[PDB]
Amino acid sequence: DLLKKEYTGITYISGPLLFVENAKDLAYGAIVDIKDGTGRVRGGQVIEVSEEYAVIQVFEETTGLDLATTSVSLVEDVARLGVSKEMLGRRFNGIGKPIDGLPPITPEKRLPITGLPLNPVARRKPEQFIQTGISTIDVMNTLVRGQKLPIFSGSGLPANEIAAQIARQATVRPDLSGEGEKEEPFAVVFAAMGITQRELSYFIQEFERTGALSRSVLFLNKADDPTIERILTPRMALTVAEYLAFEHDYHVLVILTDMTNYCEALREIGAAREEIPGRRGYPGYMYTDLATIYERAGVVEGKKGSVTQIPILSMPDDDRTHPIPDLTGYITEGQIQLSRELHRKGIYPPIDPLPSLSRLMNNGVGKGKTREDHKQVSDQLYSAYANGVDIRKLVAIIGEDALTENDRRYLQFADAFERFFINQGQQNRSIEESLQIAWALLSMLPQGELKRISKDHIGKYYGQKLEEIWG
Amino acid sequence: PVARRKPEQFIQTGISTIDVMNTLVRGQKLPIFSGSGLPANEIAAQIARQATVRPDLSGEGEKEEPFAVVFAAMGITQRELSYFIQEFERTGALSRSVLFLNKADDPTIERILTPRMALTVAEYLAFEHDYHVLVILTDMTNYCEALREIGAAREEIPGRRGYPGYMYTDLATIYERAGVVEGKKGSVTQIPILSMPDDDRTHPIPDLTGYITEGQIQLSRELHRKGIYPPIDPLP
Amino acid sequence: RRVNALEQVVIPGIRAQIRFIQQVLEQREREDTFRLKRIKGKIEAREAEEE
Amino acid sequence: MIQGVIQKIAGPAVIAKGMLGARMYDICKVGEEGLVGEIIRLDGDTAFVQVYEDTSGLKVGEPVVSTGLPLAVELGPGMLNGIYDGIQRPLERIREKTGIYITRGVVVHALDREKKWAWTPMVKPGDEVRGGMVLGTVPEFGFTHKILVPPDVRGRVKEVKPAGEYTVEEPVVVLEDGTELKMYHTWPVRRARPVQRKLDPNTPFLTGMRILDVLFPVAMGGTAAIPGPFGSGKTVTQQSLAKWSNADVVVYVGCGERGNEMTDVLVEFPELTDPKTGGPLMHRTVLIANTSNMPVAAREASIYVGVTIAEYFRDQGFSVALMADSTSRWAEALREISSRLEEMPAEEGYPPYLAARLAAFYERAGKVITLGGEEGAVTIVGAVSPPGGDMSEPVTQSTLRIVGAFWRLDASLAFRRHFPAINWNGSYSLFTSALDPWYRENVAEDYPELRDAISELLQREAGLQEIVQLVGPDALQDAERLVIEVGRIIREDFLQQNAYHEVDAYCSMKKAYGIMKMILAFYKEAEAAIKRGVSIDEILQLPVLERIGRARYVSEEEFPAYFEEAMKEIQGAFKALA
Amino acid sequence: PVQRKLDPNTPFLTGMRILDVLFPVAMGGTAAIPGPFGSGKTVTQQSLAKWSNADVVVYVGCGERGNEMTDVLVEFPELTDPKTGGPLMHRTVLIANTSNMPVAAREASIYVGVTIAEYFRDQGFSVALMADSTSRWAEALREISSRLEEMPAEEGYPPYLAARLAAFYERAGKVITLGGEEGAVTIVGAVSP
Amino acid sequence: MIQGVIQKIAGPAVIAKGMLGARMYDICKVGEEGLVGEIIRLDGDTAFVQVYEDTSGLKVGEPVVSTGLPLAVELGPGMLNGIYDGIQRPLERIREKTGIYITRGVVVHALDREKKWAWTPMVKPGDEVRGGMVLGTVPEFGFTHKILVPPDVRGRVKEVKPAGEYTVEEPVVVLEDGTELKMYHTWPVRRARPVQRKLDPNTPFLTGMRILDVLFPVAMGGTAAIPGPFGSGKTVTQQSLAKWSNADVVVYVGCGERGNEMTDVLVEFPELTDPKTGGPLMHRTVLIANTSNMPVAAREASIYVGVTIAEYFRDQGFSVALMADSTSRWAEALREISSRLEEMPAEEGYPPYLAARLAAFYERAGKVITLGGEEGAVTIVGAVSP
Ligand SMILES: Nc1ncnc2c1ncn2[C@@H]1O[C@H](COP(=O)(O)OP(=O)(O)OP(=O)(O)O)[C@@H](O)[C@H]1O
Ligand SMILES: Nc1ncnc2c1ncn2[C@@H]1O[C@H](COP(=O)(O)OP(=O)(O)OP(=O)(O)O)[C@@H](O)[C@H]1O
Ligand SMILES: Nc1ncnc2c1ncn2[C@@H]1O[C@H](COP(=O)(O)OP(=O)(O)O)[C@@H](O)[C@H]1O
Ligand SMILES: [Mg+2]
Ligand SMILES: [Mg+2]
Ligand SMILES: [Mg+2]
Repeated sequence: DLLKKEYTGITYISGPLLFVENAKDLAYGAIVDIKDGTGRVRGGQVIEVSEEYAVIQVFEETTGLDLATTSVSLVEDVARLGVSKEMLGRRFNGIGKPIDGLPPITPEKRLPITGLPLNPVARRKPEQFIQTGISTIDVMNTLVRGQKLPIFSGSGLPANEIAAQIARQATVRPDLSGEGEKEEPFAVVFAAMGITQRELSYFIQEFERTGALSRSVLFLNKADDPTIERILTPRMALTVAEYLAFEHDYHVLVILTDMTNYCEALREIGAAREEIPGRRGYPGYMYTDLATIYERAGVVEGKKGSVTQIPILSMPDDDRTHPIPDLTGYITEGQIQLSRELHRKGIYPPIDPLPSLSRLMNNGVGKGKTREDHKQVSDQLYSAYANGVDIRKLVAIIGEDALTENDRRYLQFADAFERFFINQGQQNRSIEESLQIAWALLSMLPQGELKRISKDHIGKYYGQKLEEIWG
Repeated sequence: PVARRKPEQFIQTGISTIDVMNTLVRGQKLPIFSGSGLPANEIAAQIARQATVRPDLSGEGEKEEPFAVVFAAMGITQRELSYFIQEFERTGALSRSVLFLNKADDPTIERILTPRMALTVAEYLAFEHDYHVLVILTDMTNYCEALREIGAAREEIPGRRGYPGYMYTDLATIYERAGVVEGKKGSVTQIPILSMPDDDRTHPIPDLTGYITEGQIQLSRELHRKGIYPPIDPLP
Repeated sequence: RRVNALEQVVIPGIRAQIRFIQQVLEQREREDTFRLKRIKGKIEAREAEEE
Repeated sequence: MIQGVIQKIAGPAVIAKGMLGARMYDICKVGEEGLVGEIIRLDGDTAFVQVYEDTSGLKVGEPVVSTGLPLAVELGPGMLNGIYDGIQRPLERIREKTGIYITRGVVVHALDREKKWAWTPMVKPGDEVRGGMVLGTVPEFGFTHKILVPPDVRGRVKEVKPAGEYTVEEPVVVLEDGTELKMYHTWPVRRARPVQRKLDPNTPFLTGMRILDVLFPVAMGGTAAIPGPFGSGKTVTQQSLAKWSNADVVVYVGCGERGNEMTDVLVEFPELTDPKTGGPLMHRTVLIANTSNMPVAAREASIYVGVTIAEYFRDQGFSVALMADSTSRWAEALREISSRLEEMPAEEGYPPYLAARLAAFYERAGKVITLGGEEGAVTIVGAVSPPGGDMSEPVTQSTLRIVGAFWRLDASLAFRRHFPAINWNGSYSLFTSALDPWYRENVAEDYPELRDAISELLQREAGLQEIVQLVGPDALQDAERLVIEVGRIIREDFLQQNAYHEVDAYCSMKKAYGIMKMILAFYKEAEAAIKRGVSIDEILQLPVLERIGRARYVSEEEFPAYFEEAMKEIQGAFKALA
Repeated sequence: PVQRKLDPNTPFLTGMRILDVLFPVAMGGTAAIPGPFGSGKTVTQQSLAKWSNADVVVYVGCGERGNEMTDVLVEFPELTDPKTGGPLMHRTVLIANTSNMPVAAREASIYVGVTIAEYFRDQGFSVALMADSTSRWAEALREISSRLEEMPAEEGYPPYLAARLAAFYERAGKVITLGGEEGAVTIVGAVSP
Repeated sequence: MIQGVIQKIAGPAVIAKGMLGARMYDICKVGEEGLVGEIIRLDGDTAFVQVYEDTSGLKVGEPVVSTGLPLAVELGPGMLNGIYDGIQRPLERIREKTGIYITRGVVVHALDREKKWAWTPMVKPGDEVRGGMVLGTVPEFGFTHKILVPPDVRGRVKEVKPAGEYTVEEPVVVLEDGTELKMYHTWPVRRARPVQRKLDPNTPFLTGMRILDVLFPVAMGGTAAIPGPFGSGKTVTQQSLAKWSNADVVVYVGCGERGNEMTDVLVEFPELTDPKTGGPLMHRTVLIANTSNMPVAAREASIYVGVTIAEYFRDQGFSVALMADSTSRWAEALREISSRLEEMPAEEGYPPYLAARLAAFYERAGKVITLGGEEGAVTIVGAVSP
C-alpha cells in the first residue's frame, strides 16, 4: 500500500506480554513496532495468532504505555538481519543496532536469524588440532577445530581470563600434520548477554591490547539492558558467524559469555505463558531451544570455513546436576570444569582434569597429527591421578604413617602433578613441552604399574628427570 | 467381622524356609518382597506347583477336601507368559488351577479389573463348593502403576509422593477379601508378590502393604548372587 | 578412639544430611501439587464458562 | 478430501476449523507451502493438528487438506545403505535438491523410482497365495531380497512376468479379483505386523564385549536398556554393538542427538568390513536420523519408522538388531506437545499415556515364526538418558519393568576412564538360564561353572570393601587381602576393554573363556601357596602378573599359543615358590 | 457440657505393677503408649480392659487387620469380670472397624466412642476408653483430606491434624455433672510410628 | 485527569475501573482518604493498582484519580541531616502533625519550602547551558551544594537572580524559551541517571576494619554482599562502615528491619564527629527508614529512593557510600505483590524476574565522569538475610 496499516485494538498489558484483538493479518513469528503516544518506538515479536486476537512479547520495558493511544505497526514477517563483510571491527547492541557512532551497514544479504539445520550428509568430521597453549587442555582434553567446548565455572572463578587467554594463544600446527603454509588468524565473534561493567571493561582492554578488535565483531547486552533482548543476541551472533565462515571462508571463533542469563530470560517468558515446567523452574522445551543455538557450529564438506564455539556458563551452587549444565552437557561435545579447591591454593588455570571431557579428542591425535604417544600418555596420567586422589581420601582417615611405599609414591605424584603440570600461569606452552613435562612426571613411577602404555614408548621416552625442566 | 473365625490350619508349600520358620496358615495374607533382578516368578511357579494340604496330621486323620489354585498375572511380558504356560502344562498342575493373564501391551483398565475377577472366582469356589483355594498375584507394582495412570487420566489430584490418595483404601479391598468364615468349610489364602521400586522398604507401596498384611517374606540379593535358590532371607 | 570418633562425628552428620534432603524433596512435591491445582482450575474454567 | 482453514498458530500446533469428517491420527497438508501434519483431537467442527515441520511464517486463513490416511512407510528393495529423516525421506535427494540446509516442503520418494532391479519369479498362474507368502527374488548386495504378499491379501494368481529388469513401480502379479501387487507396499507405522507364533529365546546375541557377553547376556530375541548420565558411554557402546554384533541387518535410530554422531557413522562405516560377509559394513545398515535442532514432533515418527522397518526385515527371515539412541528425547517431545493441549500431566509433567507407549514399543521384540513359515528375530537395545538427574525419573522406572537386561552405567567409573564403566552391583540379566544349554555345547562344557566362580569372587570382593572403609587395608588377613587383589586383577584385566584399540575392540567367546580360566587357575594356585605359608607381598611380585594383565592385546589367532605358554608359566612359577 | 472440671487426684489402678508404681496416671488423665510392631501394645491394652478398676470400658478399633479384629472379637466374650465373676462383655462397649470399611466410617470411629464415654460419664460412672492405633485414624483423615484437595502440610497430613488430636484428647477429665454427681473419663491411646 | 472508581479490594491490591487512558507505572490517588498507589497492569477499562499504604476501611465506589506521572523524588538542598519515609516523607514533620503513631493519608513536602538559602550565581545572560552543567552554589553543613541543570534540558539563558537569600521554589534562572529553573528538580526513581563515561576502580574504599581492609578489599566504586544468619553481625558492620569510612556522603537504607536499629542511629550519631571535616557526623548522613511493621509494598520504593539520592549526590562530584540493611525483605515484598497478581512463581515462590531487579539495582554503582566534568563514584554494600 501507499501507507501501512496500524492496529489500535489493544486491551492487555502485563509484564512482557501484550494482547491485540484486531490483528489476524500478522504472520506467526513476525516483528512489529509498538508506537508510544509520545512518539517513542519499541520492538516486539508475535508468538500466537488467531482470528480472535494476537499475543506479542515486548523487548523493551513497558513503562509509559497506555491502552488508548498505543498502536502496533508491521515490519517484515520473518526476523531478518542484514550482514556484510564490512562489519568486521564494528560494535552492536543486543538487537543489532550500532553503538559505535558509525553509519549503519549496507547489507549484502538479509538472513533469517533463526537459521536452518545442517544436513547430516553435508557435514564432515572435525580433524584439525588446535594448540591452545594450556597443558591440561592440549594433552588431556584436546580441542579440535569445529568443536563445541563449554567452560563450566563458579562465581568467583576466573573463566573470563581463561577464555581471553585461549582466544589470544590459539593456533594450529600445519608443520606437524604437514599441511603446508601457516594459517590466517581466527576471526572472533563476541556475544555478551547480561554482563557487568567490570567484565566488559576487562574484555575490551584485553582485546585492545592485542589488536584483535580489527578482526572482531561484538554484540553487547549489558546488565542494565532490557531482559527479553537476550533472546535475540545469540541468534544474531551465530547468523553473522555462519555467514562469514560459509560464504567468505573465514575460521570463526565464537564466545558466549553467560548462557545462564539466557536461560533466565527464557524462564521469564515461559512462566509468563503458563508453560509446563521442566525440573526446577525452567520450561519443558528448554532442551530444544538450546539445541538450536549450539548445533550451528561445525564444518561443511567442500568448504574451507569452520565455526568453533566456546560458551561460558556458571554452575549456580557449583552444582553439576543443575538443569542448565545438564542440558549443556547433553548437547555439547565435552566440557572444561573449573575447580574451586585448586583456585584456593593459588593454582592458575584451575582446571580439574577428572570431570573435564573432550569427545572429539580421538580424531585429532595419533601419529601424523601430533605424535604417536599422545593417547596412551593421557590415559596413564588419568589413571595415576585417580589413584592419587583415592589415596588422599584414604590418608584422610587412617593417617600418613600407615602408608606403604606404593601409596606414598602415588600421593607424591598427585601433588607434583598439580603443582607443576596444572599451575602454569600466563606462559605459553607448545605441545612438545607439555608432553615432555608429562613424561617427566610419569618417570616418578616404576615401569611395572603403567600398563596402559606400550613397551616401545616406555623404552623410548621413560627416564626423564623433572629437575632438568624445573630447578 | 462377626462372621469370621480365627485361622488355625497350615499349608505345606514344600519349601523349608517357609514351612518351618515362616509357616503359612489358611486365611493369611503373606506377601513376598522381591527386588528387580530377583527370581520371583520361579518361586511363584514352584509354590503353585507344590502346594497342598495335609489332612493326615490333623485330628484322627481327617477327611479329604478339594484344593485349588487361582493365578493372576498383571503386566507380564511374552517371556513370562511362555514360561508360565510351559510350567503349568508340563506336570498336570493346570488341571486344578485357573489362570488370569494380562500382558504388558494390553489395556490398563483390564489390568485394574484382573485381580477382582480372580478374587470373585476364589470367593465363589470357597464359599459355595467348600474348596481350599490359594490366590497368587504376580506383581502389585504393576497394579499400583496402572492405578496411578488411570487416576491421572481422570484429572484427580495425586497424594503423597505420586500415587493417588485413595490407594490405601483400594489395596485394602483386595487384600481383605481373603479369610475364613465361621459356619463354612472353605477358606481363601493370598500370596501377593511385589517388587520394591527403589529397593527401599519406605516406598509407599511396601509401606501400605505392611499395614494390611500379616507378615512378610523377603528375598535376599546376596544369597541370589552366591548361587542359592530359593534366596529367602530368614532374618528379616 | 575409633569407636568414639564414629559414634560422635559421622552418624549425626549423616542424619542431618538425610533430614535436610527429605525436607527439600517434600517442599518440591508441595510446589508441584500447587501448580497442578492451578492448571486444573484453569482447565475447568475455560470449558464451561465460554459460549 | 476434507478441506478447511486455520485459525490458531502457536509453535508446532495448528488448529483448523471446518474439519467435520476427519479421523484421528490422519495425515493433513497444512498451508499453501504444503507441510505435513497429524490430527490429535476432535472438537465439534474444529481439529487439532501437530506439524512435523517448522511453522514460522504461516498466516491465519491458509487452507488445510486431509489425505484420509495414517502415517505409513514404503517397504521394499532399496532401503539398505540408506539414511532417512524422521518421516522416511532420503537425505541424499534433499542434498541434491537443496543446499547444505534443510528447507521445508521437500517432496521426495522413499524408494528410488529410477533404479531397475533383476526379477526372478517363484510362482505360476493358478497358485493360491496368502499374506506373508513370498513370490520372487531380487538381488541386493550380498543379500537376496524377497517380495512379500501384503498381510491383508488373499486370492488366486493368474499373471507372472518372466525374468527381467523392472522398476519398483512395475506390478508383476494379477489376482482373480483384478488387484495388482508390486515390489513394494505401504504399511501404517502404529499397527504391529502380524506373525504366526512366538518362540522361546535360546540363542545369545553376541556383542563382542567381554562384560556384556559373559556376565549379563541378552538373548537373540530379547530386550535391553542402558541408562547413564552424560559422558558415561552409551553411544560408543551402541556403535560397538553395531560394528561387531552377529546380526544380519542393523537398524540404527537417532532420536534427538548430535549430528556429528551420524556423520561419524556415515564416514567410517563404508571403509570397515562386515564380520560375516567380508563386504563393506554400510551395506547392511539402515540409518534413521532426527537430530536435536530438527522439529520436535518428528521424534516419535522416527522411532515408529525404525521399529516398522525392523519388523519388515524380520518377516524375510533375518535376525535384526535395533539401536534406539534415546527414548528420553521421545518422552520430552511428548511433554512438549502436551503443553499446547493443556492436559493434566503425571509426576514429572509427562502425559499419563507415556508408560503405555514404551510398553507397546518394546513388545515388538521377539523371536517369531513368520507368516511365510521361516524364523526371524528382532532384538531391541534402547539407551535411556536419565532426563533430569538420576535413575528415579519415571522413564527409567517404566523401562525397568519390561526389559530382560539392565546395563547400568556409572559416572564415577567414567571419570577415571575405566570404560565400559558398567556398574556391576546395580546391573542384572534374566537370560542366563535359558542360554546355559547353548554355552555348554558351543563354548565349553564347564563354562557356566567358571562364570559362577567369577561372580562369586566379585561378590566376595564387594563384601570386604565395607570393612576396608572401616579399618583400612592393613587390618585384613592374608586370605581376604588375596581376594581383594584378585578382584582388582579381574577389574583391571578382564572387565576393562578399550573400544579404540586395534585388537582389544573385539573379543570372541573362547578368548574370554581362556582369560577366565587363567585367572581362576592363578587364584587356586595363590590360595594353595597361602596355605603353605607364603606371604602375600612376595606373591604379587611374580612376572606372571604382567603376563595375565596383557593377555587382552594378543590377537585372536595368536591367542592359543599364548594361552598354552601362560598356563605352563602359571604351573611353573608357584611350584618353585614353596 | 458439664458444670465444672476438677483437678485429678485419684489414681487409675491399671492392675499392673510397673505402670501403677513408676509411671501412674490419674483418673481423668490421658496416657499414650507408642511402639513399633511386635512391641506389646495390644496385650497391654487388653490387660487394661480386663483388670482395671473402671466401671465401664469402651474399646475402639480405628480400623485393624481383619484377622486381628476377629481375634479380639472372639477372645473378649470368653473372659470373666473380676468385680462380680460375671461375663466381661456386660461392662464393655465394642467399636469394630476393618480396613475395607468406608473411609468416612473410620474417621468418625473415635468420636462415637468418646461421645458414648461422655454419655456414661454424665450418669455418674468412671469410664476407661482404649483407642487402638490412632495412626490408622490419622491415615484415614489424610485420605479424606486428599479427597478434598486440602494442600498437605507436614508429610501428607492436613495442617489441622493437631487441632483434631487436641479436640479428641481434651474431652478426658474428671468433672461435676449437670445432675450434681461426679464422673470421670480416662483415655489411653496407642500410637504406631 | 483520568478519574475512576474502585471495584475490588484484597490486601494491598486495588482494582479500579473507568481508567481508560491511564499509563503504566503511574501514580494514583486512591479513595476519599487519598492514599498513594501505582499501576502495574492494564485490562480493558480497568487498572490494577498496588497501594503503598494501609487499605483497611476502603469500600467499593470510592474515587481514584491519576496524576499522570511516575514515582519521582525531589532532589535539591535540604536532604542532608534528614530522616525520610519509604516514599520520601520527612518523619519529624509527620511527628509534629499526627503525634507518636504513623497514620495514613498525611501529605508533607520533601524539601522545606520556608528555609532561606544563600545563592551565588555562576552563569551570565546569553550563555549556552546543557544537561548536568553547574549554575550556582549554595552553602550547606560544610559542603558546597551545586545547582545542576536537569539532564534533559538544553537552552540559552538570559535571566539570573542576583546574590541573595531565596527559598527552594523561586525561579533563579529563566531560559530563552521561557523554561524556569529552580533550586530543585524531580526525577523518576526507576530511571538510571545519565553519565559520560565509566572508569576502572583503582583506589581503596577504607572501612576501618582490619580483616576487610587487608584480606578482602573493596575498591572505590565497587559492590559487595555480606550474607549470614541472624546474630552474625551485619548491622554492626554496616554501622561501623557508616561511622568510620572515608566516603563524603553516607546514605543508609533500612528496608524492613527493627525500629530500634534506626533510633540508635538517630540518637547517637549527632554526638559523634565526622572523620574528615570535624563537624557532627549526622551532617553527612541521609537515613531512609521503613521498619518491619510498616506497609509491605513500600519496601521497594525505599530501595529505589535511596539509590536515586545516592546517584544524585554522585553528580555533584562527591564520593557516596550506600548501605542497604536487607534485600531479602525487598524480595519478600516482590513475592507478596506477585502473589496478589496470581503469577506462576519460580523456586520458593519468588517471581522469575527477581534476578533482573537485583542486576539493575547493583548496576548503578561505579566510578564515573559526570556530565558536568567532575569525577564521582557510588559504592554499594548490601546485606542478605537468608
Ligand atoms: N569403550 C570405550 N573405550 C574407550 N573410550 C570410551 C569408551 N566408552 C566411552 N569412551 C569415551 O568416553 C566418551 C563418552 O562419550 P559418548 O558419546 O559415549 O557419551 P554418552 O554417555 O553416550 O552421552 P550422550 O549420548 O548423552 O552425549 C567417548 O567419546 C570416549 O572418549
Ligand atoms: N564487631 C562486633 N563487635 C562487638 N560485638 C559485636 C560485633 N558484631 C556483632 N556483635 C554482637 O553481636 C550482635 C549481632 O547483632 P547484629 O544486629 O549485628 O546482627 P545481624 O546479623 O545484623 O542480625 P539481624 O538479622 O537480626 O539484623 C550485636 O548486637 C553485638 O552484641
Ligand atoms: N505381658 C506379656 N506377656 C507375654 N508376652 C507379651 C506381653 N505383652 C506383650 N507380649 C508379646 O508382645 C508381642 C506383640 O503383641 P501385640 O501387642 O499383640 O502386637 P503389636 O505389639 O505388634 O501390636 C506378642 O507376641 C506378645 O507375646
Ligand atoms: Mg553419546
Ligand atoms: Mg501391632
Ligand atoms: Mg541486625
